[PDB]
Formats: sequence, C-alpha cells, structure tokens
Amino acid sequence: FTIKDVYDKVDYLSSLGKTQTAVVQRDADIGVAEAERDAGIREAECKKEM
Amino acid sequence: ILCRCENIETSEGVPLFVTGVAQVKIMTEKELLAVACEQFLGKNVQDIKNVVLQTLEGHLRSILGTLTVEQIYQDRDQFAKLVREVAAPDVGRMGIEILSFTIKDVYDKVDYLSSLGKTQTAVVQRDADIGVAEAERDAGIREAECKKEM
Amino acid sequence: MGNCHTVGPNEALVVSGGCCGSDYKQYVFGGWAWAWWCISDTQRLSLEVMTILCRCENIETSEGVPLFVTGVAQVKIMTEKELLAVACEQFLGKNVQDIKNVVLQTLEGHLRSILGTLTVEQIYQDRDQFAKLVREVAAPDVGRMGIEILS
Amino acid sequence: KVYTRHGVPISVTGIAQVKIQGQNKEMLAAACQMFLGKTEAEIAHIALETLEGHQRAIMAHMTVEEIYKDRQKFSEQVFKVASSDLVNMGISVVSYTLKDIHDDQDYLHSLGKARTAQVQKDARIGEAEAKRDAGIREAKAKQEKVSAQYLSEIEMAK
Amino acid sequence: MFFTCGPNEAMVVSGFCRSPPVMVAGGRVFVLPCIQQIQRISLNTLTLNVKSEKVYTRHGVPISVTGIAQVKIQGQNKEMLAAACQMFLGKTEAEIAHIALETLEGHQRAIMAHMTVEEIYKDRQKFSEQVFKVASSDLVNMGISVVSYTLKDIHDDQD
Amino acid sequence: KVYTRHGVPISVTGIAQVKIQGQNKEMLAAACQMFLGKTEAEIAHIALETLEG
Repeated sequence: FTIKDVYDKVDYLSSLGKTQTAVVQRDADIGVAEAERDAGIREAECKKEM
Repeated sequence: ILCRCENIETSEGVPLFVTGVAQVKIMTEKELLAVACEQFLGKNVQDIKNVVLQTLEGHLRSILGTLTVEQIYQDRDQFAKLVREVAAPDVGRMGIEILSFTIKDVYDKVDYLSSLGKTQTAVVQRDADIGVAEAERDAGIREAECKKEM
Repeated sequence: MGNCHTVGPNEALVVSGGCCGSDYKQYVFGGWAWAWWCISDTQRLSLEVMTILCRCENIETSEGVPLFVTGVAQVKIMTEKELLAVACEQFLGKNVQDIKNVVLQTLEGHLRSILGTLTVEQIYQDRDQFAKLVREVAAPDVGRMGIEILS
Repeated sequence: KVYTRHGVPISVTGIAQVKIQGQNKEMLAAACQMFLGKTEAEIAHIALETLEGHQRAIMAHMTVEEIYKDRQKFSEQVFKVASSDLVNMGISVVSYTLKDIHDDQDYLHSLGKARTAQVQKDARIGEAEAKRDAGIREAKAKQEKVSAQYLSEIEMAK
Repeated sequence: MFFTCGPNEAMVVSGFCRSPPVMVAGGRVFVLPCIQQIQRISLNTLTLNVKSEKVYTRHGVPISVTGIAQVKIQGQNKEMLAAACQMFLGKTEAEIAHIALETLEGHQRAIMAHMTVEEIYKDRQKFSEQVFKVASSDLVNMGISVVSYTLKDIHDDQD
Repeated sequence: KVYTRHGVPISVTGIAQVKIQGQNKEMLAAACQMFLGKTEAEIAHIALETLEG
C-alpha cells in the first residue's frame, strides 16, 4: 500500500514551505547587496583616479 | 548519442544547459553480453537509444550538481574521469559500456558565462588605446615641428 | 581468361591476388602486368604533379595585424614505394578533385601557423625565409600523407 | 506537488529500469503468477505506481539541495527503501535516476544569484581599472601633444 | 569462388569452418558463396571539418574556430583494425564521418579551454601537439587515428 | 600591386621563355612524369604561377 497524492482545497499544506522560501530569498538578497557594495566602491574609486 | 541536459543546477546552485555526447556499445564479454541481450533481442537500435539516454542523463545531472561552471567547461579531464567513475559502474550492470563521453555545448539563458571574458576584452582595448595615443604624441610633435621649420 | 595490361611511368597499378599467393598486393609503376579475370583485380592511380591556389583570409601575425594572402603549392604523390603505398590507401578509386580538396586544408594549417609567427614585412619580403619555414613545418607533416610539396 | 523535510514542494521526473530477476527461479516463479499473460504495457502501469510511493517518501526524507546535488545519496536511499518492496513483487530496478527537478516558485533560481553578483564585481572592477588606465594614458598623451603644439606655435609667432 | 579487394579496402570472411573471421587488406580469398559470407571496410582517409562556435578559453573569452582533421583507421595494426572493424563494419564513409566528428570537438573544446586566444592563433604547433597528446589516446581506443590536425579559421564578432 | 625594398608598389609585365631540358635525359625523365599527356596550354598555366613567386 502506498500514497499517490496528499492535497486539500484549503491552504494548510502550502503554508509549511513558506519558511524556507524566505530563507533562500534572504541569503540571495544579502549576496546581491554585498556585491553592489564591492562594485559601487571600486567603480567610485576608479572615477577618482582618472 | 547526444545526451542533452537542460535547466541544470550546480555546486553553487547556478543553472546551465549542456549538450553531452556518448559513444557506447554492448560489452563484448559473454557474461555482460548475455545480460544485455535479455533487454533487446527482438528489439530495435532506436529502442536501445531511448533506454540508454535516460541513464546517462542521471549521472550527468549528478556530476553537474557536484561541480562549478568553471570546472564544467574547463576541467573536461576531471569531468570525464568522474563520468567514468560514476556512470560506468552503474551502466556496466546493464551490460553496456560508454566507450567515451564528451561535452558538445555549455550555455544558459542568463548572462553568467558571458561576464567571465569581459576582463580581457578591456585588457586588450587598454593596450591598443595606449598605443594609439602614444602614436598621436609622436605624430603631433613632429608635424608641429616641421611647420615651425618651414 | 586473363588480360595483358600496359602501364605508363606516370601510373601506379595495383593488382590484388596472383601467382605468388592469396593475401597480397602486387605493386606496379610503369611497364605491364598479367591479370586473371576472377583471380586478380586491376586498379590504377596517377603519379603526376597537382598544383593548387592555397588561399588564406582574415589572418593574424606576430604583431596581431591581419592579412589576406594567396599562396600556391606544387605537389605530387611521393615516388618512393613506402610513401606511395601509404598515399594510394587514400585515393585509389577516387578523383584528382578529391585529392585537391583534401590536400588544400592541410596546407592552410601550416600557412596560418607560419603567418602567425611572422611580421607583414617578413611575409611579403622574406619569401626565402618563408619558403624554408614552409619546407620545415609543412613537409614533415604532409610527408606522413605520402605527398610532397615540390614548391 | 512534492513535499520535503521542510515541506517545500518540488516537481520531479525520476526514471527507472525495471526487470524481473529471472536468474532466481524462486523470485521468477513468484513474479510469474503476478504477470503471466499480461502485456509489457500492462506490467508497466502496475509497476509505475509502486515506484512513486518510494519516491514521495524519499523526497519527504530529503531537502531540495540534497535532492539535486546528492543524486548518489538519493539513489542509495531509493534502493534501500524501494528494493525490499519490489523484491516481494519479484521485480528489480536495474537503475534509478532523476531526469528533471523544477517548480514554478523561485526556490531554485535563488542559489545562483550569489555568482551573478560575484562576477558582476569582477567584470565591473576589470572595466573600471582598464578605463582608468586608458584615461590616465590619454590624459598624459594630451599634455605633451598640446604643450609641444603651443611651444612650436610660439616660435611661429616669434 | 575468388574475391578480390583493392589496398583501400579490407575483406572480412565468416562461415562454415571459418569461425574466427579471416580479415585481408588488399588481396584475394577463396570463398563458398552459399556457406560463407564476405563483408568490407574502406581504409580511405576522411577530411573532417571540425567546427566550434561560442568557445571559451583559460580566461573565459570566447572564439569561433574551424579545425580540420584527417581521420584514418590504423589498418597496419591488425589488433587496432580488428577492434575498429566491429565498430564500423557495414557502415558508410558518411556515417563513419558523423560519428568521428563529434569526438574531435570534445578534445578541441578542452584544448581551447586550456589555451589563450593569442597562443591559439600564434602557437599553432603547440596547439597541434596538445591536441594530439589529449585526443590521440581516446581515438586509439576507437581504433581511429588522425593523420593531421590544423586550424582553418579563428574569428569572433567581438573586437 | 607589387612592393619593393622600400615597400613602394609597382605594376609589371615580365616575359619568360620556358623549355624542358630534353638534352639532359635525367631532367627530361624527371619532368616527363610531371607533364606526360598534358597540353602545352595546361603546362603553361602550371609554369606561369611559379615564375610570379
């Protein structure tokens, strides 16, 4: 005996995964911003020197 | 066969699209040979192709998941060994051997790859431009000098 | 039934099977041969000079600068049995046009390589160094095909 | 619509190579009365549904990250759990693999954004260093060029 | 009945009391037509246009390149010939060409990644050596040999 | 579109009188297998291109 599907009309199940949707978003976004740090600083620095 | 692989993921999650190629044969040793016959006697080469293809993609997807983009396009030598280490003991149980495996293409919808070469686009531009300007120095000075003398 | 076949100095005639055994090739380069209708087949290849325009485009040089060059080669099958046999295995039963098409690509390789190693000045002026360099690099490679670039 | 150790869903296409262990007369005899007179297609629909159960279970026992990276551990877990059940059916899986792993939600696209950002630094720094030198040289070139022009033009005026 | 082949071909005979098939390159064989079978393989060279596009290098920078290769079967080694024979017996020169072509690109792509653009166009000799060093050992297991490798074209749309 | 020691170009029509050294049996034999069965016109196009070099 096995289970082929688990579902319902109400959102119950869908909620349990949101937690990690946000975990990875957070990691990603941090990365994005800390790259902009690096970029923006060096870009700004080059303009000075020229 | 062309072992295509799409919307991949890597050791640092980044996706890819890859076209792998495999050279394969029935293993020419009686034990393995008998084992392979039981899958295709009375069946076509097209049937053999369709079955084998799926197995290769599995190991391919696994190895890609374990490597970086750089390793994937550059470390072909490590990639091939890894393909031999992981796919051969598995596919060998089917009585079939991958004579050789290679990568025909490495690509994706997102700019990832294109960025890695910009560095040297700028290196050579810089060298060129410097040259151009230092020639104008030489020219402009001597041109100016001649006008004086005349 | 057997036939008498006359051969000019310009032709390599290969006859497989004959009076000396089963498993062998009979080698002829001018003169004549005897052939049994179903015991020995007869196939010929020309030993004449073949010459070609070895064009090269959008080149790069020792100082990167590009070029367009039209090179010319005078070529022949090498008239020594070892090399000759080696060359026959590529063209017996095939045309001079086939020979031309294959050979052309090889020359362009070495040409592109030598050009990459030289300056524009050396390229148009140092024809004497260029020719030696073409002899040094292209001959040992193309020589393995059993073919020689006369000039 | 799969679920994982952390509930998060996935959509996956796994592939399996089922065969009957004809080599064991015991297992063959056992499976024979289950499938005698049935077509290869009928046998296929029967087997297919069993495999999904074990997949669903292993998927629940794993994270998305392990599911795509650790395909070897996945396959071992699949064989460890699915083999013993299928053996009672007298059926054996020659091999198991994953052909596809996706979902409409951004979970997967996230992990690689770190690299977009890294290579963008590298690109941006190369570009800026280079343009910097270019401007440095061009400027230094301008100096002598214009200076020598004026110095010569002074003699033309004299 | 007697059967003959030119030096450009090898004859393979299998049948009654000839269980280990007899292979003869450019010769004659006595065969029972109704109780023994004869098969052939062309020993000719194939001039392969080995294209490559969207390449990458040691520094990632791309290139578009047309390499050329001259594949031949090492008929001189009975071992290698026998090995390659069962891979290509009954296949046409064109079919053999498509099979070989795809293998070469792999080694090209690898060597290209192991080199800079500058070395790729200037150092064609080092390139060819690297190509033979890496590609030869693989193709030898296929019982195939490249007489020579060269580059016919090297370009890209970027400056 | 020629070039010189100082690069400067020129356009020039040179003329040549080619003949086979039939007097030397060695050289004749050597050239014979290169041109046997070929017409005077075919021999002309082959020779012409060497001279320009």
